[PDB]
Amino acid sequence: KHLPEPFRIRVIEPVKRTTRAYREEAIIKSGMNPFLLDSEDVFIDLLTDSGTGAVTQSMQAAMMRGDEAYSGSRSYYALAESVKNIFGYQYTIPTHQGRGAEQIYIPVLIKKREQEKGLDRSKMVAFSNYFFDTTQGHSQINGCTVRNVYIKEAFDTGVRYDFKGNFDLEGLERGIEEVGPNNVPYIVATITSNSAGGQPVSLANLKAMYSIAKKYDIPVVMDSARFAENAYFIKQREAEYKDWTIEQITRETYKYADMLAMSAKKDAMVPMGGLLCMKDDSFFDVYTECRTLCVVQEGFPTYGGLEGGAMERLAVGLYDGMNLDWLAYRIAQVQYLVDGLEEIGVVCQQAGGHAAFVDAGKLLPHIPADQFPAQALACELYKVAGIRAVEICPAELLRLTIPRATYTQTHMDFIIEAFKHVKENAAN
Amino acid sequence: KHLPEPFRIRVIEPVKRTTRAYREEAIIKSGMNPFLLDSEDVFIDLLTDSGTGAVTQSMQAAMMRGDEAYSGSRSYYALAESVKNIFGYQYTIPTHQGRGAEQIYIPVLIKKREQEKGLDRSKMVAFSNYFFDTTQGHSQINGCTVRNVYIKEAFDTGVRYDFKGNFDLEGLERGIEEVGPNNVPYIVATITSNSAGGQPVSLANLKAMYSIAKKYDIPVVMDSARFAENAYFIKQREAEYKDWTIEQITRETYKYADMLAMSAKKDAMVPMGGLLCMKDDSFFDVYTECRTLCVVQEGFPTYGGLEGGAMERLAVGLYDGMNLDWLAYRIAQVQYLVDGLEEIGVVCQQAGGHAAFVDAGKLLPHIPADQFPAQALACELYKVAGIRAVEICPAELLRLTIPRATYTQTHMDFIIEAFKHVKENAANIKGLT
Amino acid sequence: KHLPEPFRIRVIEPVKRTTRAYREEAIIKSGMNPFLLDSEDVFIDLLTDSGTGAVTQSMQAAMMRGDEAYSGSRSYYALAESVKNIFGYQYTIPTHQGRGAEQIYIPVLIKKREQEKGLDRSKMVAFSNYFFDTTQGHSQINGCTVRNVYIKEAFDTGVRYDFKGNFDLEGLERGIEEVGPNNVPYIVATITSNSAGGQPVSLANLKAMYSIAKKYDIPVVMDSARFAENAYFIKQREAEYKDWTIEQITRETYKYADMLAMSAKKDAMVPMGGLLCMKDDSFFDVYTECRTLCVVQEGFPTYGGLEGGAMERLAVGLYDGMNLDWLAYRIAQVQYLVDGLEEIGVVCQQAGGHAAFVDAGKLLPHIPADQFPAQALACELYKVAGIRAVEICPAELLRLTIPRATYTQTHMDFIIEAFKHVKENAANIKGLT
Amino acid sequence: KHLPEPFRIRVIEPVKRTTRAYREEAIIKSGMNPFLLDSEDVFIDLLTDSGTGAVTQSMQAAMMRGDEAYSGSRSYYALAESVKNIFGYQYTIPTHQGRGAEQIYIPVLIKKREQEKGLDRSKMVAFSNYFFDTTQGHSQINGCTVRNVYIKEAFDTGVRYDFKGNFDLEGLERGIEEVGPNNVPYIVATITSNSAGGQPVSLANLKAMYSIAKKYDIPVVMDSARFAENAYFIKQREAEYKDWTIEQITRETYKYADMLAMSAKKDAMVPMGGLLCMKDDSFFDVYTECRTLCVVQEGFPTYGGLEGGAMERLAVGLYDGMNLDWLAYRIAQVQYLVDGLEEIGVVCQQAGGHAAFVDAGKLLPHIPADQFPAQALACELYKVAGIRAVEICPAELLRLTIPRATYTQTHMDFIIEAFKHVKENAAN
Repeated sequence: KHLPEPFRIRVIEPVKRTTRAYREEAIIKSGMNPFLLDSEDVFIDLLTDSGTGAVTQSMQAAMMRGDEAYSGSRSYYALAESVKNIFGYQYTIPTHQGRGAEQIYIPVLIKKREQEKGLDRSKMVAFSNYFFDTTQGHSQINGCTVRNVYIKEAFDTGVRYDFKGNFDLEGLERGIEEVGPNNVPYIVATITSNSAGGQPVSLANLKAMYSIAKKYDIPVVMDSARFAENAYFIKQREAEYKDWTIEQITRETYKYADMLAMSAKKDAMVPMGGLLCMKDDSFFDVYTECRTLCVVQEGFPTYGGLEGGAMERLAVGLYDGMNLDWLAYRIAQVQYLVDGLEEIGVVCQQAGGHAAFVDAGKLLPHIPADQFPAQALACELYKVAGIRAVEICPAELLRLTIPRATYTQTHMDFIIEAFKHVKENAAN
Repeated sequence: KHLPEPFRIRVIEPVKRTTRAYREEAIIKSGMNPFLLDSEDVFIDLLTDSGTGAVTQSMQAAMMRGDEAYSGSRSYYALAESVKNIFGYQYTIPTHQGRGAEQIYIPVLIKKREQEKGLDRSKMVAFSNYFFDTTQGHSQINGCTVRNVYIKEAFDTGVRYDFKGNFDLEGLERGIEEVGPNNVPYIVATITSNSAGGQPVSLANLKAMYSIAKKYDIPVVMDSARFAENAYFIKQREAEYKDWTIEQITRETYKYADMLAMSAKKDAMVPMGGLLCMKDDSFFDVYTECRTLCVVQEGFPTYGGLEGGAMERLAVGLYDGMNLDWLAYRIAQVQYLVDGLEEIGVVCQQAGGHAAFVDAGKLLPHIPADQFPAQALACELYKVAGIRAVEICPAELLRLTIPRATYTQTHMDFIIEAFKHVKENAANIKGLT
Repeated sequence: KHLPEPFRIRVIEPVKRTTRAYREEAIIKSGMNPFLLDSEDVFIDLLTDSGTGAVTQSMQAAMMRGDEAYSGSRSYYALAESVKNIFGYQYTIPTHQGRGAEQIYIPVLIKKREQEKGLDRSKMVAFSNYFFDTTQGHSQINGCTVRNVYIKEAFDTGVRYDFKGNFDLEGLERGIEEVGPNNVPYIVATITSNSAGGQPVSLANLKAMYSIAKKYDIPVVMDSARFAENAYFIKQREAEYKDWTIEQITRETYKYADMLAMSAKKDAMVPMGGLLCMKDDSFFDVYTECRTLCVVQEGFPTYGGLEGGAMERLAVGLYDGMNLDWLAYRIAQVQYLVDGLEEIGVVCQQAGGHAAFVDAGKLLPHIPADQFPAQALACELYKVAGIRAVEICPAELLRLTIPRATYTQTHMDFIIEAFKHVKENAANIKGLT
Repeated sequence: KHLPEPFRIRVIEPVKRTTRAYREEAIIKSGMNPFLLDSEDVFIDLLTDSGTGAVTQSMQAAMMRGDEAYSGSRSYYALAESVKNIFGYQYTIPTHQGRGAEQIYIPVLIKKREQEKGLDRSKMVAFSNYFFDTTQGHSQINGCTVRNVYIKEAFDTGVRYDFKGNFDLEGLERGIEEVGPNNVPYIVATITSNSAGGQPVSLANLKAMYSIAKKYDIPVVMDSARFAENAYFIKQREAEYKDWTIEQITRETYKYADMLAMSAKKDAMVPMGGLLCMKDDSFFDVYTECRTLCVVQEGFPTYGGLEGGAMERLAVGLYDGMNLDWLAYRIAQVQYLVDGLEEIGVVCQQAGGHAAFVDAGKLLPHIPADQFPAQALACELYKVAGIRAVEICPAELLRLTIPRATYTQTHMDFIIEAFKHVKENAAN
């Protein structure tokens, strides 16, 4: 059951269709890699949910009230105030997006422990329930090795579990020790756990993760692109919070980190925006230090690469993103897609918040090892219906990512029928 | 089969849900007349497709570039130019909406036949394939009787037919002769035919109509609210035009009127806007005359009650409304609604462009006819799913009118499921007195 | 002294320049009537402050959140609520603009006194401190004579006076008695007094007027286009109110009418919008009656010809229009214009809220009166600087009406410099016949 | 003479005023540094013209037509096409702003010459007519020393000259040699020369600069924040181009660089945006390489940190920014401010494109050496009128920077009267 949209549609961007002849030539042209296809050659564009979604009327309003002031803008304060009421975090630095909160927090947090505890850079390891590609990429650019301490269940697309994104507690505790605490610059808590497919992390797990971090005085950065979807799964699956509001769960949730880095272009539903925030005074020093570096990289920490409107809009998106009907609707669409695909013998991970991971390796096991299974299917899937999706042994899963409030159930049915044509011609 | 939207969604307005308890109070409080329910209390609002539907990004962008000049705005010129390229019509008066062009043309065209052909005001009768409520209303306010000359097939929710909107040609020809051609102030060609349930009028019919009117020198006005939908139907059903484009079909169509009066709030997709345009120099007089009256009623005829951005927006709206993928999708969503309802045994009219019309008389057969049954169905549909629909003897059909690019196949299902529950319960359903 | 704008500028519309040669052709081609010049050909457009002026960011943002529901929109409710908090008025009908509330209230209030007090339609006369063109026009279309009861000072561009807008109180009292109180359908309290050049009407005057009307049970309608400007003048000039806020002055003011009809296109700063509101339950009847007529003329009385975003926008417009820094700046820019012109020897009326009125009769003294001299001045001002101004015997004053937050002290200077060149050349200036 | 605005005003952001009492407490609070004052405490905000200006109706329209597509957006192409027609440059990479085109071009250009010609990083020097603070800052972060080869006239606020931003040709030629060509990773041509006050660079100078760069095969990056104002001065002051249109002059101008880096938040009048573009195939390799690094830092090179709308808007701002009446108006306002200030004995640099540099050192020569002359005056200037301006021996000039189409002549007169009060109480 696809829930009815708890909204009226208001502004649409028209899309043209393409001949089968035409997409063949597009797919060679951007040579066997959907990633480099032209937007206009794509009907249903599932490359990513990042910044590709609808906004609300209020968000659109918000864009028209920007204070474009270089230092100390009222729009900066409007944004910082949303962060205060939602996460209860006293310190806000806007950034243009995630890719860029990371470029700041990471060198600061390494320098910090370096000064205060003799972190040895050649020996430093950071931890996460699972590092996102950018978070990882940037950790390594700063010379920091990373380890994922996820739970045995997480990538096993064959079995179901309520919070597959959780931290392996034994593993994190032992990692920290084998490495030494002085050389762990930070732990990142990814909610939802993006890389296992948007698999959520429960409150009980976050609390216990934070007890360990506390015991060794390791900063905890909450990677919050999909903070709202995570809350919804907690409301839906964790017995103790069944009656909590999403806001209430967010506030409890964020007690178990020291700071947050967020690409706003996901759950907070903005075409553009990011946040790097600190909870309290204990981190004022880090906040000061991240301000300096934000200057160099984004621009003055009162806009941090955002125009006025963007800050006004984000200040509103953080609310609209947490709407209960909204989440229930968004999450069920994904769930409906996945259900739809399981029902025709296309094996998928457990449905997460924002995307449907098809185990491409299983759909075409005759298409061999080192011939990139998903890529091949993704190419075919584009060839048949004008559907763009990408994939980037753990698991090679093709990744149907759903922009928020963008496509309808008819589109979901459309992805389904296409897959049925692919599967039913997969002997190639 | 519901076609997939040919559009990414871009802006959404959130809607909150209500509880049966609350809706029981709302409908009492808004005296058993869905019409007077508040927006907030309504989940799916099927009251009207007038001004209730999505705009495209280009339209929204157009609202940002209005020339607010009080006389001779470029935006007015932008609007006039679309009318020329689309309908081939030389003369243009923006008005705030349909209700408002009608207020102008009606008195002017009655005055004209008074002076020119000696019209008897107290004998006068205007003709149409079927007059819309506001067109009737206004015709009547200026003292003019109205007569609908539809074909027997039109309101018959039993048989199907390619163009139920057509003018009953003999009937029109006869009425004109029976009444006196001098006392016929005008003919209104309503396209699509609203009241029949959005049924099309074919080109061939419009040619034959126009000929009758030319034979008597009767101005013909094209009521143009749903011109795009009509063209689409002409292209789907009229053999002669299968390979034409919606634009070319629209150009060809307007050869068979003398002027157009348009609620731009329907097919042109705008929250506000209307038009009053004349075709060529033969009607320069009426145009001048209509300008004078517009000043009085709407404002200087170079904005006619519209802000700059609205003229800009309509200038774009006229184009996007004609999009082939767009119309095919729109018309198809409505068809899907009708098919879903017929399939659960709810007898509808033949699916038109914009709305499913439900024979409330049939779904609820024991409800005495004089206890307005469609009203009762309406109230019931609200109590059950928070869907607003309204009815206002050819019939009393409850009218499910779909706003454009607003609701999804999921909402359609919802509306169907609700009717399935309403049908399952007809025996406890409440007449209304 | 021109105060500095209390605002950063945010969006600009570029304007191209023209050459004397080109303007010589434009004004011929648009038959020596600046009125019919195209927007594009005009550098400074001083035709009207109606709908031609800047909006604030909040207003523009408001346009993005319209509830396009056809009945009971939240935006309608947002609008009604501002009217309650601002004017203290319980009943609200959006209309597309002033022209459009007038069309409603006039017939309703004539019908009322016909039935209730036995009004003679062919004897009836409406009164005002001074009736605006469209108010006159409409009053007259429904068969009602109009009489202006201004004080001798009003049009006298010689002496100054704090409130030239005032009702000639004896005159009103007498006219009512002279005509029969039964045949007085209504009194219109126009604030500020447009035709006098935007001159204020004081609270004390409005109290004394309202008393006369209460003595005869005559509905009083507040013509409210420039209510904000009036309040500002009351605060600057009326001793009693120096320490009041514009809002409190507005609340106090509206105690002395029964209903308001407003072109929101002026002080409320919106490109489009109007209002028709009644004060309390004593006028519930008229309100109901006005609703019915609005359906017919503007549309269902819950949008009354306005899109959702317009209701949202006006809901905000009413507030921002009352800003103290805003008004002081606005009123001061006009004053600066007047002072610049008097200083180069161009005799103006006393500076009102929105416009400088230039005594074209005096600047050009040998131009025979019957060769419309203000027109000729207008045409001349266009030939010389590409400034559009218009005139439409108490006078023939050319009317330089300044759109809000649109032009700068630099444009004011420009307008002055042009008049300095026009005065320098009066002997070769062309009468017009 | 202040030219009349060649525009009607359309949307205004209201501003409140403040008591003298109140600004005293604001100025201590953000302790003796206007830079950190709250936007709402500022009436006339001249901290910078960067992203603080009006937009046109068409730009605002443009924001409503974004294609928010992650890869290959039609808005990306719309933007790249403006760059093509205006500068004639085949390669476009959007970036969120200037600060960030620099973070890319610089390491790429150093690596390039390092591979191809044995640049020695410990010996590398880059050149410019004058390096902007960010361009410099980022050159140094990558270990690159910088030298300015400006002409003797440039900072001498006492004398006037038609193109004070020009490259010292002898100096650049000799620098290159003393350093060795293999260790000059790039030359940056700043138009206008921001740091000498917006002093323009003539076409003849750019042509001859480029002949030298050619002779030694050194990449030339045109730092183009104020490309349009520069064109206008060329049209106004260089005999040979009196009759050229601004577009025509821009096209000629850009023949004398290999690539461009631009903060769009200045002449192109966008609240947000940047460009890193390459002229032709000879630089395709650099373009490819800058794409990669843009991924890491801004996001995919098809948006590069910009939302759809931003790209649409920039694609339009690059035109609207070059409008002839617009420039003549903007430049004369500055000129009018400056004139106004010279006329009351406040000594200023020659008026540039975008800002008025007051020689603070001269206005208060009793306020000593190491007590930051401008800071002190800027504090006072804020204390008196609610005017924010900042200053960051060469020259210590307080820097009144005018946002585009934001303030009116009455505001200019207002800055003037304030300065008259400051000057006339400067014995403190």
